Amino acid sequence: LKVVAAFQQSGNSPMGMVLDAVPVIPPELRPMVQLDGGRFATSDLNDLYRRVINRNNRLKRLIDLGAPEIIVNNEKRMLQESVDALFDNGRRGRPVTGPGNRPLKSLSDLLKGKQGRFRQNLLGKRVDYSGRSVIVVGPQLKLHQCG
Amino acid sequence: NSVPGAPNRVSFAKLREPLEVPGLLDVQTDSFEWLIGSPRWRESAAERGDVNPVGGLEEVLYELSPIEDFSGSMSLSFSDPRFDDVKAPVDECKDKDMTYAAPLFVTAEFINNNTGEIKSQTVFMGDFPMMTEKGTFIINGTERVVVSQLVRSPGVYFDETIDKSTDKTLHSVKVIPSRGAWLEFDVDKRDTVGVRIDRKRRQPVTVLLKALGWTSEQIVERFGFSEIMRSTLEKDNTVGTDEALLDIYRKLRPGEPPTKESAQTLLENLFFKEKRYDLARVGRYKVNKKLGLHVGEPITSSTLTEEDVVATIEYLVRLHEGQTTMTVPGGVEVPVETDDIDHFGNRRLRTVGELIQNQIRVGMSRMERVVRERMTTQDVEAITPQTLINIRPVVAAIKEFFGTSQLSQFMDQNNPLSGLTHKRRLSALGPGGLSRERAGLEVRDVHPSHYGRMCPIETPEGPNIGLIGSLSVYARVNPFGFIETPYRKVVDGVVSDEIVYLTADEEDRHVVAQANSPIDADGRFVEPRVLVRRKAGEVEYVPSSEVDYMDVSPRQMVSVATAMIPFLEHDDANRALMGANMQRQAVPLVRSEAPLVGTGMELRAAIDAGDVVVAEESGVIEEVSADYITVMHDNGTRRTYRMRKFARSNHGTCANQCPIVDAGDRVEAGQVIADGPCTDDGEMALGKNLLVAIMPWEGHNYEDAIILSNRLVEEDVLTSIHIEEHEIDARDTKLGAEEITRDIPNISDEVLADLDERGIVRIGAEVRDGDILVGKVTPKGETELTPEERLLRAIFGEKAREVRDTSLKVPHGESGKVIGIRVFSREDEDELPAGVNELVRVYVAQKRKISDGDKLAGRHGNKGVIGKILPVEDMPFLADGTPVDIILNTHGVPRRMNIGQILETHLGWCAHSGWKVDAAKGVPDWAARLPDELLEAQPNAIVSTPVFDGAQEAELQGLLSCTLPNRDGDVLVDADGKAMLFDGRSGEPFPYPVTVGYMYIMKLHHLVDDKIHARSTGPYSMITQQPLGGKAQFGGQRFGEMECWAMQAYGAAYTLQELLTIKSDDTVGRVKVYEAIVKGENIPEPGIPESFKVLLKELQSLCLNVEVL
Amino acid sequence: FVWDEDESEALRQARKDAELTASA
Repeated sequence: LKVVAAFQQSGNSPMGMVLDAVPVIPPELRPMVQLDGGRFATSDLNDLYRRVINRNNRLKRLIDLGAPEIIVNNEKRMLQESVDALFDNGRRGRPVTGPGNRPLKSLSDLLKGKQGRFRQNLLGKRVDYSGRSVIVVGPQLKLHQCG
Repeated sequence: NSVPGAPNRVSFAKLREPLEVPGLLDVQTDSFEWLIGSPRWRESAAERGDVNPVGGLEEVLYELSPIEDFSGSMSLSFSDPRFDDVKAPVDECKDKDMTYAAPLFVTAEFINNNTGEIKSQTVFMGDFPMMTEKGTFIINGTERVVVSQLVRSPGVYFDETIDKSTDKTLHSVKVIPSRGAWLEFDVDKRDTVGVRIDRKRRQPVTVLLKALGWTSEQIVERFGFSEIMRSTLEKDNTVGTDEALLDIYRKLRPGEPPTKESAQTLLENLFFKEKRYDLARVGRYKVNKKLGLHVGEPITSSTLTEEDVVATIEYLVRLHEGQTTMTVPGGVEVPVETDDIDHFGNRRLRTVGELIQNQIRVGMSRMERVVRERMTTQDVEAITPQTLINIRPVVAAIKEFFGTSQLSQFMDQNNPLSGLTHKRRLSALGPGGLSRERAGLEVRDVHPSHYGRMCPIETPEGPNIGLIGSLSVYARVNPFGFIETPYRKVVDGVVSDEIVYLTADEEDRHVVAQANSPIDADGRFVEPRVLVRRKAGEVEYVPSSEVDYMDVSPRQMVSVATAMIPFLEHDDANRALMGANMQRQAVPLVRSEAPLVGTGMELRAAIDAGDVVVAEESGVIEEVSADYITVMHDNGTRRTYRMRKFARSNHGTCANQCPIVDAGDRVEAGQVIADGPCTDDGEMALGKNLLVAIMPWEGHNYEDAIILSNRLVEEDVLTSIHIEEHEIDARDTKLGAEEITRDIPNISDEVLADLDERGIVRIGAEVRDGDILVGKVTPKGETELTPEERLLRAIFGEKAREVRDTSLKVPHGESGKVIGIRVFSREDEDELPAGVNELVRVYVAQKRKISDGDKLAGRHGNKGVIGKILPVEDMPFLADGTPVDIILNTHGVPRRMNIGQILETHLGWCAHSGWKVDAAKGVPDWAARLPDELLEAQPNAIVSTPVFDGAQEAELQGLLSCTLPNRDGDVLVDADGKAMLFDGRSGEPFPYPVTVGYMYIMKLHHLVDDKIHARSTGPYSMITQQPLGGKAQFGGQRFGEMECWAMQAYGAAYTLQELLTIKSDDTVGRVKVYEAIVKGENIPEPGIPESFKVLLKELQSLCLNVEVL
Repeated sequence: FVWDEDESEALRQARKDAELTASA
């Protein structure tokens, strides 16, 4: 009754709980850099999106021929798990790992954890017009003075 | 004293020392020694027992060879590990930046099983890294050090815990092998037992025994007295050997129909197959040693009998019935007791040969695992042993090991002491060891078993206390991998010279005597009542009847660098930890005068350090140089000796070497011919002798502030040497190649006239910051320009080129001359990694004066920084007018408890002054015992006191009673050790006498260019817009959290809006506020932090209608 | 009687995870 009351209060709908369109984050948040000597580096999310688009075009072509349903629930199931690993790796079953058998960074990985909202914003950072050095005594000065 | 070229140094040793100090590198030299298995190792580990010594490589061979296929139709064997010669000397390898290695041969053999075949083939197994006589290793020219890793020894660990519900006594044991599963014999809170192997919920004891193939009768016969397990035989609830062993296999998987395999043979694959369940060779010996087994045996195996299992069953139940002793049929009786966790007999040391032994073991574990696979799929009769061996993953495992390990570190070469103390070092953490945050503060502290073996003093001050130990003086390594300690053994009040290496385990049973003992001329005690320690470690006081064993010496709890610290017994151990840790961070000077007062360590230290020229062969000197010494051996031949001149450290200090002797001297093997670093006359020196004052003065010694005198900077007595290196290459890009040349884009010629014909600068140029080092230039591509600049280029009539002006320049706050020029090239046969055409290196050295704020300290943990560099005249000075050097503050004395500096102040002024005691008729009682022949001193003297047997207090007052003056009859220093001094500022004498004197001080490495950082505008990140900070970057200043909380506590919010926006992340504001500062216009309003909006886009990525109103 | 504690529950725990990962 809490959550039925919650849909009951606001002018929302439960339509968004299922989806028929998946948004895409801007590319500079998954930027791709080449070093000197032709050394390329980028984000992990991109090939995950590639799994998404390959399954959507794969299903998308496969429907038009027609098929037995064994193929159909297979491809749709792979699609659903691709969405799931896109949002959060490791929640359902085995986590998606790549090279080195180490897990990748999903959307929640950018949000949750030791890169969180403290750890992005409230962690604090370095700025310019600053410096540091060692200190000694200035015993001839005044309070308002410093050296 | 057993040193050929030793200078005299007078000591206060009341005792003697029957046994000399052993060789200090023997912890590392004799460890190496063994995987090779030297002939020196053969006799060395052959005269001290050691019946059948086997090689370290052999130890992996005979367990590895023979190699057998699954078909049983062919076989492969290994034999004869040996080694070839070196390929390059150390100066070449360090020079030409390679590994210091030597080839490796092992003669293998393929043997057919169907008919027998003799395919014997000595195969080059690969290159193999080698240890110097310095005990070192050279990887890519870098000198790196292997750290000793402390681990618990495998074996039987008995323990008793008490629960808190019903407060009764459960008795467990955890028995761990090497490289296998575990098993635990526990006691329940109720009845009875805890016998789950590899953590499978529980087992009963009887089904292990009956399913082991034994009657229920012999459970009563052998184990019925021992009546709590009669309840196990009651509630065993299954009769039948296999009828319960099927339920055992149900405890294994669960849920699988068992066969005759999984009845006994699978169980004997966990405990009677020695191919995957293999406890340690010492753990074997530990099982025998604890359990009172057949121990007079030369045996070697890793097989687990079940008779030991029923033995620890019955030992366990005799423990939890309440007893004291136990014997076993067929073996030695055992006193029943619980075990200790952090006892040294439970915690051994993997040495480097055990480390490298494990790395060769895993290297063949990864190497052979395709070789037996290719025993099938390779063609029969067409295989040579060469076709089956891949030598590649072995050397991949070696170079894999020396890289990326926290057990391989750089040599700290900035102090010969520091390089010594990086060795002999005991580490707890590591691979195969504990986790740093996930290990509690109980393994950290010391236990009374730590005595005599590991000094508790030397540890780093930070988050490593209890993690880094330091090995003591007279320790020695057990071939099993433990600490052995010599002790003097006394029979009936007669102390023998019978030196017996002993471990702590047998020490528990025995009686350890006292070092400072009233011993009368034979080994006989004056007193009958002696302090002693039990196995608990409690200090008990006993009559002189039980004592079998005696200490060899004082200072047995003392490490090496600890032992160079006089008057330890009068100050705090915490301060001792501080300044003891500080002495490794000393810097070399250019003069190296010996310290006025020390101990018997420093001369004994550097001779094992190996930075100083030790005479190899007793001969005579023929001819020296500034750079080499050609000796004349007494039998024929000669030898030259090239000393190293101004070699760069890992930290940039000076490694120059210099001769100390003449051209015609009859020298002996072992003697000093020339010294290098901080040493002088055979012994270390961390600074100079200086004249000290103990008054507080004008706030310039305000709470450990330190001041100086003007003479020292002008007499250059604290001058330092610092060599900084720069390095850049010429490479290839996708468009083309990088270029090193004299041709530059648009530039002055004043910045060119000090450069050579082909780019780089010439020998002996003095740079300032921003000057150009190497002329480097790359192509641009083909871009377009603004029409306005293209207009100006037509106005000035000069197109530049299609290239980029990206040359090598010097970083900031840096000066000095360039000495060496090193330069490589790909077309000139030089091995260097790919994509690169050409390489260059630069060596920049600089004399640096001492200035303010640098880190200064004395040996007693006192320290501080330089506030003010005075003139020479505003200074305290004597009645004879001699100016003082430094002045120290009063209040470092009481609360930090550091009076040893006062002790060596009095003794030091006694040394500079000199005495001649006037007891021509009768010796005073202070000097009535100590040595004789000492009651004079020619001033500027050379003296020493050992650690615990040095001077005593009335003696210290006694030496002040003779006061040989400088020129005239002048007692400047009274019988209370103070002087009357004048104002160096206004002139009048002071109304109180002041403690003054001499003290030996030192200088460390925290110069002011090192920790200075400053930036207005520089580079930024590419991920975020934040400033980036590293070495060649200006650095950036990390602003925290509580800082912002205090900014809220002021409520100065416009400052915060300045800080987190225009200084951190918004790019488009930085141009605005910077340009406003340029024009001197108004400060613009801080716009929206765009880094904030990035979060909003992340929310919009995840099905969120977020919105602002 | 050499049942310990929590072992049928450990079958329910490792089984509740086991059909989960087997159904993953």
